[PDB]
Parts: sequence; structure tokens; C-alpha cells
Amino acid sequence: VECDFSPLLSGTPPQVYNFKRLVFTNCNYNLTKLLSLFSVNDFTCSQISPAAIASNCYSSLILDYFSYPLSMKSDLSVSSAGPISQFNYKQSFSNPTCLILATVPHNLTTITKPLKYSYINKCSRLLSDDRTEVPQLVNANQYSPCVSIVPSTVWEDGDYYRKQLSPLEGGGWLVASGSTVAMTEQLQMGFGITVQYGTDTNSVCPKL
Amino acid sequence: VECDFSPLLSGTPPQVYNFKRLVFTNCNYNLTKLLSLFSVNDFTCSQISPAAIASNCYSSLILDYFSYPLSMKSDLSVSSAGPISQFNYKQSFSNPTCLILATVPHNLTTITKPLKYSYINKCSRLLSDDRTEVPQLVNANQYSPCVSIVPSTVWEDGDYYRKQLSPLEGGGWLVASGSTVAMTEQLQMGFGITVQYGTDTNSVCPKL
Ligand SMILES: *[C@@H]1O[C@H](CO)[C@@H](O)[C@H](O)[C@H]1NC(C)=O
Repeated sequence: VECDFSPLLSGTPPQVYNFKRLVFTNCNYNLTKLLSLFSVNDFTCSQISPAAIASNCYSSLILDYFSYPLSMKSDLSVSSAGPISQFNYKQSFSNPTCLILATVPHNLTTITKPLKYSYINKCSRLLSDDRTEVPQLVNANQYSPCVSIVPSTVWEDGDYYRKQLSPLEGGGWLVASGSTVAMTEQLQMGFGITVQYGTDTNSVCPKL
Repeated sequence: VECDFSPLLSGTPPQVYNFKRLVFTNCNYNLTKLLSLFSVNDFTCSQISPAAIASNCYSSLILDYFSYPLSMKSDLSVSSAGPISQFNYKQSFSNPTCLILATVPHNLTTITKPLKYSYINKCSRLLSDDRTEVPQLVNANQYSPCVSIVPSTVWEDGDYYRKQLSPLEGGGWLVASGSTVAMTEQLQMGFGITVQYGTDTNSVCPKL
């Protein structure tokens, strides 16, 4: 009962490529209660509406959250080759999904701002001819291949990261670069919601 | 006239974190001559080519040199994943740069070898909540913060270095650790060249 959204509200939210995932089964939610704490700037979904997602019964509810600047809202779409959607964060194309951009108010003191917003601007793989670069696109529900060599906070805008791969990995080099965006007055976050429907398993139902 | 590259030839070159920086203005260089003294093993550039950096006029020419083993060439190509560009040395993002990895030949007698190669493997900041490590990484065209606690040669591999920082710089600790690599028969060095272009001030020109 009463699925718990506190860990979203405690501490510094990770950057987009290090998004923290919360999974909910066999409990009951009030989504609009959580969103009342925030200034909601954007709310868009796919195969579901904002009204429907707050009042439907699921077999599973996944909620990713991270720090995200409102400047880069257009990067959060697969239509455009934005670095975020190619290399940092990508939602399932086969489940109903929603994406929420929100501003943490000042009265909400339990969330703490990082120094800045970081993100991966490139994650590619160098082939054995040492000439071809192949992009390494992030998959749905997975972190980027390049998170192993990119720190949780980009130190300097334009930093470059590389890792020599073993024969078991396929050879070549894994190359990444990170960029940073200046912190805003109030922290701005992203929230990705995914839901699954079952047959009898629909055990995440709204509270009333 | 008379850019002077000879101090690079007299004495013992420092370690990578103590790189000696020579700044040249209003003179005439012949870099090909300098490079003939050595047995160059790698010549890599950014926003400039080796042909171009030898035959162009600049408003400033910065030359850094230090002792560096060739077996750590991989520790260079990783850059912000490895500790050399985190803690020891990082060239400009904003001006064009080249990095040359060279061997001292025996004919060169005025360059004496040091005991071993030393580099900083960790330089972080313990807070006063006595776990908190916050790394203190290097910026472009700057030295590591932890030089002030690290000797010119790391005595033994793994040595730790701590100094408490005063309340007026902030309070807590500054810890660092060092790592060593056995000296080779013939000294191996590394050269970093950075160039700036001026409006009319491009006085540093090649010799004709
Ligand atoms: C959720 O909580 C809000 C107040 O924060 C309330 O207005 C709303 O009716 C609640 N919704 C449900 C489904 O319990």
C-alpha cells in the first residue's frame, strides 16, 4: 500500500545520464499529491494522457528522476538528434510513457542543488581502422555505455573520456565527452514515468 | 629574435605535475631543430597540425616539458578517465595544442635522468563529515592543487599526503597520493606546446 516517493525528495538529484530509477509494485499512489510540491513546467506523454496516468491501474510503475535544465527541453525528443535522447536518457517506445519538467521551489528545502547540470554530448566507438567512429546510442531502460568512464559530474565543459576495450568487448576505443550548463536560481528536474499493464497483475492502483 | 629552447636541455626535467613552462614572445623559433635532438615517438595535435605548428606566426608560444615514460601513452589517450588529465596535466581547450612524446638519445649528455617517474594518482578533499571525498581536478593551463603537498619525486609508490586546510580557505583536509614508474635506460620526456594568435601581435614567427 501507499507507494513511497520520498527518495525523490531527499538529497541531490543525479544528472540525466545517472538517473535514479524507482520501481513500484503492489501499492497505491496519489500522483497529483507529489506534483503539487513542484512547479510543473511541462507535462507530455505517449500512448497515455496526463489525466489518464494519474487515475489508471498498472502492473508496474517506473519513475526515473534527475536534475535537468529547462533550457534543454527540446533535446528530450527522439525526432531530433539531441545528445540527451541519443546518449543520456531514452524511454521505452513500447510502453506508455510520460515526461515531466518541473522546478523545485525554495519552500521545498529537502532537495539540494548540485554545482551545475552536466550531460554527455558524445559517446562513440573507434573501430580497428582507427578512422571510423560509430555512435553508441543509449537504449530504453538502460544507462549509456559511456557511464563507466564519465563521472557523476562533468568537471570542465569539453572534457574528453576514453577507454581501451578488450578483445572480449570487441577491441577499439570507447570515446565520450561531457558538457555542463550553469545552475539556475531554483533547481529544475526531469521525471520520466513508464507504466505496464498486465492481465491480473495490475497492482499499482490510485488511492481514494 | 632568438627564442631560447636550451633550458629544456640543461638539468633534470621535472615530473609531469611539476611541468616547467616556457613562455615566448617576440622572437624567432626553429622547432624542427629542437625536435632533431630527440627521437620522437608520438606527435599529436588539437586544432592544429604538426606541419602548421612549425611554420606559423603566433602572439604567444607556451612550451611545457617534463619527464614522462612511453609506457603511459595509454594513460594520455584516456584523458579524463585516467589520472594524468584529472590530477597532473591538462592543456588548453581554447587555444590549439600539440603533445610530443620523445626519447632522449645518448648523444644528448646535458639532460640527466631522475630516479623514477612520479605522478599524482589521487588529489581529493576530505570534508569535516569524515568520509567525504570531493576530487580536486586540474584545469587547463594550471597546476594541480595538490602540488603543495606532493614532493618533486614520489618516494615510494602509494605514499599518502595530507594537510589540513584552514577555515579561511574553508576547513577540512586536502589529501593526495603518488605513484611511481621505474626509470628506463634512456630518459623519456613529453612536450606540450600551446599557441595563441593575436591581431597584429603575431611576433613569434619561424626563422627564415
Ligand atoms: C491527492 O492529494 C491531493 C492533495 O495533495 C488531493 O487534492 C487529491 O484529491 C488526492 N488525489 C487522490 C486520488 O487521492
